[PDB]
Amino acid sequence: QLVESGGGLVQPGGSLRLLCVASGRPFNDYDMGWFRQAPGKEREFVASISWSGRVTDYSDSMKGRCTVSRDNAKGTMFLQMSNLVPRDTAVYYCAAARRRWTFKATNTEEFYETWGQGTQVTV
Amino acid sequence: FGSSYPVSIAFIVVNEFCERFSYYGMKAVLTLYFLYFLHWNEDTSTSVYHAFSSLCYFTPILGAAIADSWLGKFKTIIYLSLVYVLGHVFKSLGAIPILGGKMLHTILSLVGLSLIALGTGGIKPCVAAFGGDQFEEEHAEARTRYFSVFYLAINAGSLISTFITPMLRGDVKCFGQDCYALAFGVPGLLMVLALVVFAMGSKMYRKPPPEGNIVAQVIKCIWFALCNRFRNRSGDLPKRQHWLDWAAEKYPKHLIADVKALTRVLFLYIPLPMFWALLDQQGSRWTLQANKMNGDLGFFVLQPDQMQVLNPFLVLIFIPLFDLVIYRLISKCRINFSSLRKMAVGMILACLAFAVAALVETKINGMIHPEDIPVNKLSIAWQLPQYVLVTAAEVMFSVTGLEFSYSQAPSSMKSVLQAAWLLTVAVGNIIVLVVAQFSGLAQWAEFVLFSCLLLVVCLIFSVMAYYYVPLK
Ligand SMILES: Cc1onc(-c2ccccc2Cl)c1C(=O)N[C@@H]1C(=O)N2[C@@H]1SC(C)(C)[C@@H]2C(=O)O
Repeated sequence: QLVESGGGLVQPGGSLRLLCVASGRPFNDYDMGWFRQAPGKEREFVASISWSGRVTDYSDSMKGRCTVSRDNAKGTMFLQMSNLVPRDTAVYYCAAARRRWTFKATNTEEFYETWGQGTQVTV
Repeated sequence: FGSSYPVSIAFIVVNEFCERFSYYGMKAVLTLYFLYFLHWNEDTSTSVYHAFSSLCYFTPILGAAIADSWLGKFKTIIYLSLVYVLGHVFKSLGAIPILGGKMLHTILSLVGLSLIALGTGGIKPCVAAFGGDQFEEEHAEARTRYFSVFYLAINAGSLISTFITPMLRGDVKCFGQDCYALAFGVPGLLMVLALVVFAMGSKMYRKPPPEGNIVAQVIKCIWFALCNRFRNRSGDLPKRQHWLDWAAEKYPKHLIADVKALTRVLFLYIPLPMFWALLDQQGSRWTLQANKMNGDLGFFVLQPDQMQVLNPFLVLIFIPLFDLVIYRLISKCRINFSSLRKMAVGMILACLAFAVAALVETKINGMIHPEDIPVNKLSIAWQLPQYVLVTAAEVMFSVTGLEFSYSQAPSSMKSVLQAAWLLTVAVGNIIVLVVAQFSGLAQWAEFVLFSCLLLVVCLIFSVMAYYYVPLK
């Protein structure tokens, strides 16, 4: 609970490394996912990392190559965007969902219940 | 061809091979389908996978009840294979992303999985019993070889399934996305072919009819036997010399004897779930052990995951070696392996395998330096001796169990004792699930525990096998 984010401006073909720190219940109890909201656009799925980080998924775009990692010790989550472009200059959000049994897609907004504020990565 | 072996079992072993092929080709892609097509939680995907596996393990009770109590077998096999094919059709139909989405897919996949479990639980015992039925009761020596070939077909199907599955889900696009429809349709075609080849041999089989509602008769006989004793304020002969002899005012002797044999074999089998659970805790921890030991091997780099394939291959090598050489050498002398000494020796071999695994773990831990390399770093070898011992235990216990279940079952309930054998695996699997979460022990200390538990289980089975009264 109480997820955060950190990141900023990047070069046209550079890279970024975003943060997501949980400041509440243990980080091992939450499925986490990354979303983006470009200006005047709908929230889009970026990447998802399950509890224990065993299962990972990335959006179809996955502009360049993304990599989501998480250390449940200290509760920090990382996203490595590598080959960014003039596109994807959106506001990136961090979402957390408590472990449970459900049939809703892990790559959808309604699956996640704690959307922390987002960074403002631009290109 | 020559004699002593009917042509029919050709369309029994081939069917079993084709069925195991499809089953292992589908179960392999099941979890990836759940995670990366349906986009399910890890918890939900794992829970659904385990529930499907448990239902598959537990349905052969229903299959055998249907077969023996009614409809006979070769008619329960045919109809449950039709149900299996329908389940495969539904499952492959739910992986098509064109029609519906996220609701049709889930519903169709779950219904197909339910139908697949129903089919498997009812093709499992019935096929083995039906293949055993092709031999005259006097040909008790050809039946054992048939069962060895049946187990060989099972293991070969598993091996080819493992070697061929990654080709189907490798960079194939059904419709703009990863192609799961092919991954589920190839097993469906394999099951269709298995059903076709089994049905092709209809005119050659030896279809025996059912002996009445045997399950209902057995339940009622046991109920009457138990109910008679309750002489709370009376009683002069409730039941003497057995707990069934005075359930004789009804249920003629030909049924009391059958239920007697059934109960004897069930009491003998009581301990086997623990053996199955203990022996199943090797495909997960031995991978952890492998990850801590070198696997270059000089010639070919071996990943710790691939070592799992060494079990089916060693089973394939050992089955003919055991049946044709070792058992013949044993028979050369007066030594008599009575099909219950074989199982006890297999349990001892499994205990030795786990003890050797503990010793290998101890050797791994004792590492000291002279990218730095530990001098005392074991190669991926030294896992061979435990794979040899555990595989010989599986060949002795499993192949002997199928024959013992058939040879010791009354003709009226030949496929119910095969469900009893499969029921032990079903319960043992439940024990693994209930005990998997409880894991806080060292790898070496854990193996020394499983080896000790596997020893105590063998002493209990050996003592009860000593007092077992064989069917006659
Ligand atoms: C054990 C065992 O011994 N004979 C059989 C058997 C009996 C009749 C028909 C087919 C088979 Cl495979 C049998 C069995 O059905 N189950 C076997 C068993 O145990 N395993 C195989 S399948 C499996 C990989 C899901 C399971 C496991 O490792 O969890």
